[PDB]
Amino acid sequence: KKYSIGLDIGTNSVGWAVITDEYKVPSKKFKVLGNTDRHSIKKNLIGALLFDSGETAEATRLKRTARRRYTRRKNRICYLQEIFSNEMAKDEVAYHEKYPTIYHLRKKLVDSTDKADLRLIYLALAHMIKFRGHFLIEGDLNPDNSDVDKLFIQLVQTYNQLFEENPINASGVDAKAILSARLSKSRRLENLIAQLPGEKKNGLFGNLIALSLGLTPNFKSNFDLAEDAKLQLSKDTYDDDLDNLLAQIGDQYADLFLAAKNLSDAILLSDILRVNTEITKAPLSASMIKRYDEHHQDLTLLKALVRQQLPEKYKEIFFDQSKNGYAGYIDGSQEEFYKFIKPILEKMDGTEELLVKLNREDLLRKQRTFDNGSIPHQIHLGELHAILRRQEDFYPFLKDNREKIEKILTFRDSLHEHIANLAGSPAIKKGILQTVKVVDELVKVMGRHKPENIVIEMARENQTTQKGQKNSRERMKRIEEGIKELGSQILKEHPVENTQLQNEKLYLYYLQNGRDMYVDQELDINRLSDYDVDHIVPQSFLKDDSIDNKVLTRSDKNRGKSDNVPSEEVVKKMKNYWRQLLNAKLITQRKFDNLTKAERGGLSELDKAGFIKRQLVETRQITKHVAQILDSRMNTKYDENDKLIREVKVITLKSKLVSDFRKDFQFYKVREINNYHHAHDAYLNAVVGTALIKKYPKLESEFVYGDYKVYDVRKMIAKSEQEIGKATAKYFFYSNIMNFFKTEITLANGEIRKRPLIETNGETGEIVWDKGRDFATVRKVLSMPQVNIVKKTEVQTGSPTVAYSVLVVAKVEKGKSKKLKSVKELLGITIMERSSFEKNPIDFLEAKGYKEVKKDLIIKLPKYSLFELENGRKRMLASAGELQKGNELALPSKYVNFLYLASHYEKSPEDNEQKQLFVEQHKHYLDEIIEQISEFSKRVILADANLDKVLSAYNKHRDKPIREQAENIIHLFTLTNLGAPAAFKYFDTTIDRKRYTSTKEVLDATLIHQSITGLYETRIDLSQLG
RNA sequence: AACUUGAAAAAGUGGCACCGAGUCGGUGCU
Repeated sequence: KKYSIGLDIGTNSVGWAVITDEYKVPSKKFKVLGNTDRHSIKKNLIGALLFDSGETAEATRLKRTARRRYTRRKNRICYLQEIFSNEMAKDEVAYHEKYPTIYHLRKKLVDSTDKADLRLIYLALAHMIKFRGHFLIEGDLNPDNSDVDKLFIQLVQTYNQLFEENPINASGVDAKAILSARLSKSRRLENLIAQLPGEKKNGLFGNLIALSLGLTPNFKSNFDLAEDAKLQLSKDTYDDDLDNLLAQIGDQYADLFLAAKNLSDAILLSDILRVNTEITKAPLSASMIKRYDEHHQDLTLLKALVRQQLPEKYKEIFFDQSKNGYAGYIDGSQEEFYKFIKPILEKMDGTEELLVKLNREDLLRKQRTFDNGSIPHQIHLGELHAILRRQEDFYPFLKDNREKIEKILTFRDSLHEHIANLAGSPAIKKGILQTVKVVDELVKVMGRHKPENIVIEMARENQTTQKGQKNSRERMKRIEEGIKELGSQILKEHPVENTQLQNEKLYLYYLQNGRDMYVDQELDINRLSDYDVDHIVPQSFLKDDSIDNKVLTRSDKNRGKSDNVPSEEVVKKMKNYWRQLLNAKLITQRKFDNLTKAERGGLSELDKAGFIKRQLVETRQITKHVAQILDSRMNTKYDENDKLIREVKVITLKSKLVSDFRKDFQFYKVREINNYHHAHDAYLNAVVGTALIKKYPKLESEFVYGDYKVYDVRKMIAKSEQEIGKATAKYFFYSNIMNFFKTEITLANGEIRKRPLIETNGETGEIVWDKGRDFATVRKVLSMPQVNIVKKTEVQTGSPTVAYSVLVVAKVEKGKSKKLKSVKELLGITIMERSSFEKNPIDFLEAKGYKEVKKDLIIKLPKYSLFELENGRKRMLASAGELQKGNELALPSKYVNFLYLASHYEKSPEDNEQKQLFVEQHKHYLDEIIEQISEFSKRVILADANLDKVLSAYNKHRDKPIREQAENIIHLFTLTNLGAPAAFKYFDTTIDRKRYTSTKEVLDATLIHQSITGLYETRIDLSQLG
């Protein structure tokens, strides 16, 4: 029946789940293949994939290759050729002299009505297609996507969204005037950095500006890399250098680097259109002609000049090609030639405009110089359109194939290269491929029936404790800068430490300068518990738990009685204090605006629309790309028109929606317990996406992928909360889009508003949410103990390295008599011998010395091959002599929630104290979890020394506080965790890794070949082979 | 992953409801 899919995509996992119209995950009878007596199994349609990053065949296939670059280039050339040659089917000295560059022919073809040579116009168009530029901007060029001003604004907004703490605010800056100025790149960088007080070029933003200008920044000092990273936009190695950089630093900065690239493109476009003599012209080719004219004029001038003052060294400059001459520059670079010629210009007297052309990097430039491939393809399509309008009457074929050649130029399964030509670490590409084929397997499981909904969310990487100090460093820098700006010795009277600043209450206490933000008397240092946290924009309107929307006060009642932002009574008293905090750079401008919004009318309709945008729209570009890939692969049907019918709808959300859902409705997640959390996140993805999509059908263009009818906010918002709600077609007065799950909504005044127990759409009368039954369903699904976890098996390609272990039965010679005895061994195939192994295994094994090898059961065992043994314990084949743990401890959701609450004990007061009481009441859950993990370890782990040592440690440490107990149980879960054993630390005792050096047991165990979703199983009984 | 057809690019194979839940079990149907 009707169902949907949720996805939680990361660099190491792909979570998936399927929910029906009642938000239940189906269970199905799945066939089991192999040579056992078990021919069926019950499986839950929820699970997750795991895959460790590394070098593999797929990893190499996902790498950018000049080979595919060049082959699709020749393909484009072949299309254009075939066209022009079919048209044809149905001198060099003159060409060189009157066409010194292809750009000359470009411009004269754009601006000439006379008949031109067919081979020459063919060459021009072939150049157009072969060098077409990037597709980073969608649609036709307009000021909206061209102006350097707003594109710089987009870059700074992207940076601010990428941080949202310690941001940079640029409103009075004149980006067009600064960047568009015709000067040197270094001086332009200096001038731009001068206008932003906060940072310099050495910083991330300074280096991004330098890259957008055209310099060669290094990100070593910025991102703490042990290996230097040089990035040049003109270099052809920029793509792979950026890929490696993002692999080292994280994949969330791809949008930042793309925004910098777009700013550079805007700079190039503004400079190239700067010389626009005629509107109906081709600015690119025209400025190229002007550049070549400057080249020729300066060449002739220098030839004449080296003669008057000094005829000598004329050979060294023009003919030698000896060390670094101008002929050397035309023979191979720019900075090298500049360095060579700088002493010449310093020595030569009366130097002039040649110098300004040199240091402005516009002197004697070649045809294909740096910053020429960055031109967008819209310039080329407009140029071709002008060409076709010029030559429309002569050639009927170009009139016939206008749209044909346009679509050939603009058109961009080829999944591997499609994902390779992207912006991300060479692990997210593998993860996206995993996701695509997981969805393929799921839709094949459901009998080629397509889902109604596919929710997409990129799993946020957990803090690796390396970034846990980075944010502390920036917050200490911010607080010291602000406190120095003000002058109150608060840190002198009460010093703090980076770690201590992770407490939200203390951080807000210091951001409010140790003084109450609403009431004019000093706050008590040693009485922080009695204080409360207030949200400037109430959660009933906006879900924002960051520092930007948090303040600290003695009582929430001081904000006033109204449900909007605080009244003007306290504003009049504390305007000076708020202004001082703004000038200290401790409080951001957006925070100040949301503070003073009452004086500007209060919360407005445009603000509510913007809050919907912030809570509902996804900005991360790779998410749009993966949604595009999935939608294109999913919906392939059209109608008589040229519009795509959307039978399957691709749904995109943020990580904050599901996180807040879990926090609000006690579907808590602890990822280290087992690998079920990816699947649970996918399930919540599907549930939330389906519920939102059925509750609000007119918000498609906000988050759903596709070309829908754009909508406005007037039809979305009711005039009054009570007098208009439940009486009109307006969906919501409250901009917190998460409302319809809640049965009770707390307001800013305290009135707890109630909403119907069952949720339905007014327009179609379709019930969407029954708050009791659906909640019980979600709890049951999260408590379901069978979730499919699969670790990807891969062959290693590229102390020898073993490609894969091989399982073989053969004969060996034992003893002096050389009597043949039956033998069963685990043999490892190194990378070097792998090719010969596939070439001739029988001969290869005979050479190694095995006799009477049966070709039938020579079994290929990749890495992490799963083995199941007595009592269902599982082991994975790590190497030819080591094994890894292969089981999952399915802990009930009651202990899962207990572990979450106990671990986050310290991190509304009523629900907080209720949760604290719930934690304190259930002390026996600690011993229950200990018993559960002990029995699971006896069942599957079989490391008696580790079990008894850790049990002794727990018995010694029984009376310690519950928070520490729960955290150390979380650490203890390492013993039962999937994969390779690793040492873990309890309160004081360290339990070393129990390596599975013995590997003879898997020779008689049961091998299981898992599919990517884990639903299709092939279980082979190895003991029967012999 | 595994299985089958192919030199290769590449194509194909895993029934449906209910009651349940310790890594899935049980019942009806086919």
